[PDB]
Amino acid sequence: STGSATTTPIDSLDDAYITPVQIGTPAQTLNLDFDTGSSDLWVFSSETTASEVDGQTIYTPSKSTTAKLLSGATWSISYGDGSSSSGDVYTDTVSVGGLTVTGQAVESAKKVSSSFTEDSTIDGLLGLAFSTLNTVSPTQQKTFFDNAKASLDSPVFTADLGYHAPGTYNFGFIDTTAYTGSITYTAVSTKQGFWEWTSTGYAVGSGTFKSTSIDGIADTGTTLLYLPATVVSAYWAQVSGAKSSSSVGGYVFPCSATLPSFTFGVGSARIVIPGDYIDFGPISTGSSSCFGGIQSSAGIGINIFGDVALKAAFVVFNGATTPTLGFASK
Ligand SMILES: OCc1cnc(N2CCOCC2)s1
Ligand code: NA
Repeated sequence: STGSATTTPIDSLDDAYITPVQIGTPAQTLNLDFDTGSSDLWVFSSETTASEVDGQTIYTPSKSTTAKLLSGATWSISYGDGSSSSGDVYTDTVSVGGLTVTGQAVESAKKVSSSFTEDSTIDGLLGLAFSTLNTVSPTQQKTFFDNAKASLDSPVFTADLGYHAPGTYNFGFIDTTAYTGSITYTAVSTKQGFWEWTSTGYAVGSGTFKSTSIDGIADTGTTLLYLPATVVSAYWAQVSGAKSSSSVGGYVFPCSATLPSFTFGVGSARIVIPGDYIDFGPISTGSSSCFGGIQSSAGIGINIFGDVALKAAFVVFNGATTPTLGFASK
């Protein structure tokens, strides 16, 4: 089997991407944030505290002929941005872009934090990190990918995120028309449950490439690129007037600037992030200070190759017995 689904930016900044997902019978279509940095499939639901729902589409298990309560199971998750959600669990049929899984754990939110309520465009998350991170208790559950894997033509999924444009998530096959050149594969550590890999270095603009190992995670659920403070300082020093702002909470730059590109290494290959991709626009409406898309990881404990980096590439998440990541230009 295979599936293929279009993923669409939620706003003009590419703050996140939503992908329609069919849940239940008859289908209930919810727009979920596919997150390679977490391992829970959770949704706004008929159980979510009513004052915490503001425009989201909800899953109603009582209207699905295939829903079953997963009796006694609960879940509770906290993300790197301080957001959280929790609830109970149903099993149901879940379809992504034609690929169907029966018996998928669908985590129904009873509570969500303010950042979820305030984002009317995201109806929940679909986690694509390793199932060791799944929060369901007392019986940990599998991700959609882990449940689909044995049925897939090839045990892979690919992320092809757009810059200010739709892109694609594919399951079970690698679309050789979707990238240029060849795919460079690199080793993955699953020790922390993430798609954790080591970049071979970086360059700023037209500058020399610096060979240095940078261990980080491929995380479709994080907007920005978070790297060590040394690397980030070296980038923003090439932008006149850029500075780290403790009042704003990261690097800002004059909106009049033209940003340099940023290159990261994948083995002997190079992925170039255009300067445009690193513009996250005014800090507040009408401001002439703009927010940078490359920020320090120093106050996180891990480097994160979020959407800023991933959308410059065609990315293969290879879930074979020995997992690997692949990157190609596009
Ligand atoms: O505001 C505290 C700062 C820390 N690092 C800064 N930058 C300035 C621009 O060139 C790179 C480094 S400003
Ligand atoms: Na922000």
